[PDB]
Amino acid sequence: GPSVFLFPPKPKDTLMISRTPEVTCVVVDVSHEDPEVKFNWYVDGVEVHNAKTKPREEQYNSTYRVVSVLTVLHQDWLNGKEYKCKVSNKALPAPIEKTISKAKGQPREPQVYTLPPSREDMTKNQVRLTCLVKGFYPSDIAVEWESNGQPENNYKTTPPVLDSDGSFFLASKLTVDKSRWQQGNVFSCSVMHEALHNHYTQKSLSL
Amino acid sequence: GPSVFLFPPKPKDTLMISRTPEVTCVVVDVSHEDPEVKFNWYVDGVEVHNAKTKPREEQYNSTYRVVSVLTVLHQDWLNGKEYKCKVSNKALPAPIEKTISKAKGQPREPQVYTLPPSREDMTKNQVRLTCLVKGFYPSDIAVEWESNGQPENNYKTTPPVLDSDGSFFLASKLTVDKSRWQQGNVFSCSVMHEALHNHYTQKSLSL
Amino acid sequence: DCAWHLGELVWCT
Amino acid sequence: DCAWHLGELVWCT
Repeated sequence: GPSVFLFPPKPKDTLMISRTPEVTCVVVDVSHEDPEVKFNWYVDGVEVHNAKTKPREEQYNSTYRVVSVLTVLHQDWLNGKEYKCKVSNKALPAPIEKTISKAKGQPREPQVYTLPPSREDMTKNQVRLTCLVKGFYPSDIAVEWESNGQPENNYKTTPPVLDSDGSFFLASKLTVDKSRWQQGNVFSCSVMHEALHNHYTQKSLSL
Repeated sequence: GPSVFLFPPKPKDTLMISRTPEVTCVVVDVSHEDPEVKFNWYVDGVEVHNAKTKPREEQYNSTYRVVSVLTVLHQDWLNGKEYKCKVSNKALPAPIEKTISKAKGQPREPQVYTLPPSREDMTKNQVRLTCLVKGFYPSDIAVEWESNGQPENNYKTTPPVLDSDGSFFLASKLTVDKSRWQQGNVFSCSVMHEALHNHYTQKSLSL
Repeated sequence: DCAWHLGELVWCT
Repeated sequence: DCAWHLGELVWCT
């Protein structure tokens, strides 16, 4: 049987208006016998036809893979608008329906703390700058790292962990060359969450 | 005031017996005035004394940062044993207590699908191999990439997204040089989840 | 007021 | 039977 995947849009996309948030509907393991896939898109019940559908790509048990992407609107998704994808195939007993929407519950602003390089780290060849985030709802968040108005891509961020009370937390960790840190450069911790004024806050870090 | 962070252990650590899973208790923004921090560790109520506590590191508003790590046992955590950290400071109105434990609910085995390079990707200088995982509980999972019994580190994996029914899903994406893919090399998708026999499954991908 | 990110606009209140 | 990972042991049932 063919499985369906309905991905929510990148939290950075839903929070940056210069970007376009999109819900993706992936269909995997689609057979040679019945390879046609018909996508239906719904918003709270109301069907929409604006969606774009890419051609097929090959798979392994000599099968196919189909993808349909639907532009959603920033203000729309953030309200908690329910998005539905109806996938139909001749090899399907019935039409398959997946549903994804921004999580309900009282939204909360994240707190951001910065942890400068450790005493050990400072002896090593590269240092790790750390950014700790806690008390946020929903888990939709986008932590990124920048230095001198340019991106720093050499970082890793844990998935949002559920807090005991009901909020979320995570840790992001940028690894930089020590000489760059020692040279006095400032490194910023960009956090984009729904419950942030202008969806943006920034704590930075310098020697 | 000083904030407390209680991190659960790496899902790879809790699933590999050759590794040691550890719960971390971070304490941030600790003042010069009252910098002593007393850690208390509890397991379902029972205090434990095996914990190790690292020395302080400096912070920014001329404050300090303390960390305490407690070795937990593989079989222990997986049962859903509740872990508690009690942080005490002279600048604290009362002792602060954070609590973290493996999520309750019926555990479920993840399904793993592989998506070979797209028709577009195959023209570009590097290709992206994809691994799609769905229907798993709890969200504790460790997706990694390997080729010829050696690690592939050039990948990114989305956080577990909550499914409509109640399980989880995610996508991991390895970017490799096209020549290596074209040269016929096999690339494996290592998934480690609680509800896997031996905590391990592997789907691989070759031209 | 508008917050930006590395050149691209984030959000305006 | 034991499952391994890049040399290190994962788990044994």
